Amino acid sequence: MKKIAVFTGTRAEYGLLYWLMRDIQQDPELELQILATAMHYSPEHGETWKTIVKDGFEITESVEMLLSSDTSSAVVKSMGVGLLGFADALKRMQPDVLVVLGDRFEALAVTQAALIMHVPVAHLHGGEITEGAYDESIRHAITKMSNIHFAAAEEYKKRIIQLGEQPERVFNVGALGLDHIQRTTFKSISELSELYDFDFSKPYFLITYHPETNLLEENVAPLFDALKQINDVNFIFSYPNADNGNTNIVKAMLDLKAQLPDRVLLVKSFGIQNYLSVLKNALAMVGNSSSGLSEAPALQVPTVNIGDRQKGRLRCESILDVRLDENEIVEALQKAINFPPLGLGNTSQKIIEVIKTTDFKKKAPFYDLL
Amino acid sequence: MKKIAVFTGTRAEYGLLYWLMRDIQQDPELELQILATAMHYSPEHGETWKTIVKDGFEITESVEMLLSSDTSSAVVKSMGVGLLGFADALKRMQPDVLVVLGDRFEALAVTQAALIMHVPVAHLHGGEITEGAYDESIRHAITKMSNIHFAAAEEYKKRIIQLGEQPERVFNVGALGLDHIQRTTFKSISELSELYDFDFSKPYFLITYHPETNLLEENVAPLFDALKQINDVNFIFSYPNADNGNTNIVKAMLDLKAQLPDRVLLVKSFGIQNYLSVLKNALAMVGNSSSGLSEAPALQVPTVNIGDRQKGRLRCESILDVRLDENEIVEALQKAINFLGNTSQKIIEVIKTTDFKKKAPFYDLL
Amino acid sequence: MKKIAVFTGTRAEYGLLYWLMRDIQQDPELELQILATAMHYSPEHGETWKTIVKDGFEITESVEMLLSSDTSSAVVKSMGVGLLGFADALKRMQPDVLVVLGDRFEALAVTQAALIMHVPVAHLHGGEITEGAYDESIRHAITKMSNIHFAAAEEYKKRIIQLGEQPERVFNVGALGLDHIQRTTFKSISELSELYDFDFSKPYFLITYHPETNLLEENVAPLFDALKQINDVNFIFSYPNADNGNTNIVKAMLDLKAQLPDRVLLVKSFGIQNYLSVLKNALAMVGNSSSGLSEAPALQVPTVNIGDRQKGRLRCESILDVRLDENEIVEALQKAINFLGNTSQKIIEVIKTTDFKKKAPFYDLL
Amino acid sequence: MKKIAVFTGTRAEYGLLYWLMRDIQQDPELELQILATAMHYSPEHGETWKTIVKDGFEITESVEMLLSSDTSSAVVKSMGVGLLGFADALKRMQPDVLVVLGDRFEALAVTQAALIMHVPVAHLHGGEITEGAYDESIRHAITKMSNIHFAAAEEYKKRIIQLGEQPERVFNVGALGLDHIQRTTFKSISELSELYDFDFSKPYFLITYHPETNLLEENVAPLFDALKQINDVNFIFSYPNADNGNTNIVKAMLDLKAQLPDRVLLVKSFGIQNYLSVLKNALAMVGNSSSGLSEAPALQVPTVNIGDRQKGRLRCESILDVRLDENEIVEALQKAINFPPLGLGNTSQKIIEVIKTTDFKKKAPFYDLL
Ligand SMILES: O=c1ccn([C@@H]2O[C@H](COP(=O)(O)OP(=O)(O)O)[C@@H](O)[C@H]2O)c(=O)[nH]1
Repeated sequence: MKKIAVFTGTRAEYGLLYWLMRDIQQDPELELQILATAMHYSPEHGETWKTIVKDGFEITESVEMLLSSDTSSAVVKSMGVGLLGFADALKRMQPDVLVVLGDRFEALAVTQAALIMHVPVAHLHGGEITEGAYDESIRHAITKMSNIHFAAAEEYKKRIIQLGEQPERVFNVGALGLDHIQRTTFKSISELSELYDFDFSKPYFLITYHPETNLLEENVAPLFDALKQINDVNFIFSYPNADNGNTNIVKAMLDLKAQLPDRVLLVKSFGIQNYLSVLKNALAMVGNSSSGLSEAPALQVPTVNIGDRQKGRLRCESILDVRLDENEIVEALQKAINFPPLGLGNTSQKIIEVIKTTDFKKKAPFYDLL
Repeated sequence: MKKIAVFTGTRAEYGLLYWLMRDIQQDPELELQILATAMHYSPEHGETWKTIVKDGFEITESVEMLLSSDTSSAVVKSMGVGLLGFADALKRMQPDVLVVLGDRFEALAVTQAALIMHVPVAHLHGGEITEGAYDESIRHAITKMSNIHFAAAEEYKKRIIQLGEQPERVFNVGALGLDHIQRTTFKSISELSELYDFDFSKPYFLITYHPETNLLEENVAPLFDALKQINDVNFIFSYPNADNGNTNIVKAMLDLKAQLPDRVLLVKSFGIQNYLSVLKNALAMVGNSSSGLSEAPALQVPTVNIGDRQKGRLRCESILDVRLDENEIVEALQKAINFLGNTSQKIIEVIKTTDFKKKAPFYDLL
Repeated sequence: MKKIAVFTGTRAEYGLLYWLMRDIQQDPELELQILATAMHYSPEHGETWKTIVKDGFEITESVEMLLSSDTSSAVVKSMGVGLLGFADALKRMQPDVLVVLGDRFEALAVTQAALIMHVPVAHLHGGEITEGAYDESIRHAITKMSNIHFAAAEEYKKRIIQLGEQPERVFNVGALGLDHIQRTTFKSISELSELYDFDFSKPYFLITYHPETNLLEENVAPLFDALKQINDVNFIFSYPNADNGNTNIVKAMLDLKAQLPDRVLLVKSFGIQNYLSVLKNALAMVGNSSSGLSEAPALQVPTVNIGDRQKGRLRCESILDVRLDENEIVEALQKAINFLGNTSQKIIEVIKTTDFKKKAPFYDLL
Repeated sequence: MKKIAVFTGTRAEYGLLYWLMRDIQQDPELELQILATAMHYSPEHGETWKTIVKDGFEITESVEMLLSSDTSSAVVKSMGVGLLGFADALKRMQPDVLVVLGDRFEALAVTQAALIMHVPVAHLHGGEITEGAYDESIRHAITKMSNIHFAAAEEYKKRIIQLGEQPERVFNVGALGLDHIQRTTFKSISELSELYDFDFSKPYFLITYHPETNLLEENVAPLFDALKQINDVNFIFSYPNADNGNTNIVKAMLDLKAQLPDRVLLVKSFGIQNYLSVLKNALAMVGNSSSGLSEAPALQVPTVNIGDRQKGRLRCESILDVRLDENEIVEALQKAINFPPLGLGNTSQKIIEVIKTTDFKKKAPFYDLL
């Protein structure tokens, strides 16, 4: 009975890890532990740890750590509190394996805590290329302190190889989140249209434009005016998150809903099942969400990628890359109406297979390229 | 006038950094800051911040962080305390750059603290390999969180470039500590003998064994049982570092000193000037310290390197690699009985000539 | 020149401390230090350190400490972070005396920090009773860890003395905040309606309800239901403090605002110049704030005190004490609708003329 | 099934709490929890938590917290780490009652943490008066944040009452440690004499001189010189603690035994059973230990109390108080060869009875003496 502890710090990342947690919980050979921390205990986001409990899981250890502040100094302090909690948490849990996904600073903290305390780390989504002040550097740092690696694609795996990891410790298992695509029973057009009292049979664009944190120059107009110049198609939207530019986007939306209440639908939180059901019958996922570069291509729905929020990500034919001016965009919406590396969506079982069949208690020797 | 903050957590790496700090202090165009932490403030390690103060330096910020408990969890908690201190300390120094040397856990904490607070990192001694310690993965992680890199060898520069760093941000400047070999005055036999009240005239070994942190269970007895079998040779010890597993080594040391008080000298921290003076006159550098892979060959003194804490670093014919095994260690000890220096200015130059306030993009290999 | 560090964690007690801080700043024989922390650096409480800076004060040391999680365990952790910051902040200010006012948990953290580090403490507003909050036991613990005490009334001085404090170390100097009533210029209703874009020309309750921390389960619905039942009256709010249980109050405030948007004004932080101006022209001070037991009766403004958070403090004639009950809050609201300045000088004189570096022995009642 | 969590931070304090811990563990109505922290995880003192486990107890929660430093700043930091660990520790234990003894700063930290988290505190040894930089202030602060109080004597109980505690929340139950006296089966002189290869039939003084911390470096001769002046009498010693100035004492001892290799006995650690067995047949407990003001009087063995280390405690007929003057000492030893408030030693059972029969979930209203 191997103890596999899954680390989770945010609602979205937990949504990525959901099916792996479910599979471990279902498997009688593997005991699932959970270490929930960071934004799961922020009132800002509604204490999303309760969601973990409502989906049927038991939080083994909880570490509140986030300071109530927007300074970087307070992020360092939050990381210190995180380390102090993770010391006793891992001390009590004694996991056989710790699962860490992504590149957030709390994941770096728990990764180094596991390194010092000899808890082998399985890192998910290593070797990728993103944007930000430091998210990528942190991602590679987490890679170097992890014992086994589950990359979402072959080039990510090979960049992990270049990072010094031995090839027998890196596995291309696809993107874990896409398991939802494989395991969702989708809602029909009828069901979506009666649950939201809005007709989905008429063609619709689905959009999630999240605030570009560094792009302070967030003129919101260049796209939605471009949605007024394209007719015949409805606009269904869900709401952005909590960054710097949240309101200036949200009202850009709501006035293009006040202007045409008979072409626009506003959904606060979709839920992964209804979200994928809405995206499934779309002519385009447009915006800068990561769903545009994974879930939309896996559903054979084209995506028109606006801005550089998703720069560095694997591109595919369904991706149509554009900026935030009006011209170049509409050719891309039409270019959606006129017509994969990340895998199919069985990532959880591949990960479990590797964990059951591979010894990785020790960090393998550094791998030098000839 | 740019603010060059230098991080130091042990007497060791402080001695490695001495000439960079002194040359930055000397340069009127650069303002030296100092962030001293960790072993510099533990009395079980000598309270070596006093040495920093005695050498004319001003400690800008001090951060006490080491928990006394000798466990890995207490190391992690020590790192958390460190982070909590570095948040304010860095918040206040507002350095133009942070210089970090090495691969220890406090260096990891301060490096991620600087990265999150957008303070560029100049990392020294990256691209090296020490498989037996978790300092290995820590070292590569610090490399990935650093903006500019100063390697001590071409092999290490190559490994740093392989880690995805842009080659225009990696420089081969040699070992900063070896500058001492040219710039620091050494002490004679009688000076050491008088200030340490120990007869350095009789042949001795210089011994420094730190816990090999990737060892599941670490029984250091084969080393000490080894040294007893050598006759007519004295034993001079430096204390192990603050990594978890060091109190066992300390106990074995006080045991050996308790048995042979006329032949064993226990020094918590030497002086690095005094340490290089003692090392030069030693029959051998014995243990698993990095000084056996750099300072000892540069002073033409053999190395009895024990275990895997140094596995991966460059070798030379004066390096006797043995396992923590009594027979191998004694054989290597008897075998040990019977048989261009401008790094600081290169680094300072590169720091004044190069813009590295942003992490360059990941460098894929063609 | 003697160093007087003043501790401040909320905009409230900063306002109460203003004239002491300013008069220390004006005395050339006293150097003013400031240790600001807690709610001053949380965006959910207005980031009220900017008010400290705008009033011409220099923040000698800032320590962010508040965790965003709204639990009692997160409050404990916040006290831990506070301690870890106060260690270095006090290590560096090296103050001759630390002035702490009140009974909040951050005041407990800093008071024990100064006690351990041998910084004598001048405690303000000890000897008072607020049974409904854990600030009660906190306050008396701060009293027993303080070297000199400045009470607000004779009964409070008496209770401080019963706590074992030497009578020669306890002074009834009055309430420092009430110095504002004598020394601060108030704002007119025209200006108050200008800067907040809200017509103060119309009758309004000023409401401030903090979490009663000794309540097992706290539902603030009766207060808001009672406020809804009042017609032709506006509702102006300040936000609850950082004590655990405040985000439910915030939720109820945003709910009442989304229900009655034209009659509800939500202000995270006023200016205390602005807050005393708003309280002066308010119909009633509604809630459980301590201003209802001091500033509001001083300004001849009736107060509807709810619950036991203020239970024990001296009661004026204009004090309507109701339970967290819809009926009595309605009754007190309608009934409300239907009808000196030298403390800073005294405290400064005592601090300048009295030795209190060492805690006097326990005073047994003879 | 009440959950009673006993807090412990030092080996000696655990030795005081031992019999209450034993009684709670044996009592089927009460679940015993243990929160071990502070000096139990200091290598300086040998990791005394192992002692707790070896005596048969289970450590429910452990919090490493002590910084490796002699500064007061590092004590404040250690207190912060303590708070951060106690938050999650109490979060997990959810004790019905937390028992806190003494006046150490870690006990103040856990007491205020319990206060914030609504864990009722039973405080032991409140209302006493000692000499220290701040230990008494901390003791009274712990009293003010505790819900029920178990004083060692009537005057302590009454000072707790003066501190504002309601009389129905303060109970004089005697000194907990003296329960050892009631429950020890003593070693005979024979057994002691072969166990230590030293003859106990010859009259012997028992001495524990601890370095008076405020008496930074002590002139120890005024005492030892007074012990060479007494002949026909042996001198048995145990070793002092680990403070600032002990070593010149340990060599003052080792040198007044190296002079008389056949009249002095030096024991590093006695153990409570052998210690009380030695003290029972002693001529006097002389020195400045706390055993001189509790265990020695309870065994009807006179005490020669030197210095001000025990200033403030209850004195009794058995106590003969003496400065560190050599003459003034010698008359006191003679008068020791010439010829209680803290109770008999059933404190644990009285405490347990009170806990079983009293509700103290809430802090009682402040008690004003009219
Ligand atoms: O008690 C000591 C122990 C070591 N060092 C220094 O440590 C350096 C290298 O040895 P160390 O083992 O500390 O470094 P590491 O092996 O961890 O890299 C040398 O320059 C010494 O000057 C010292 O000065 N005093």
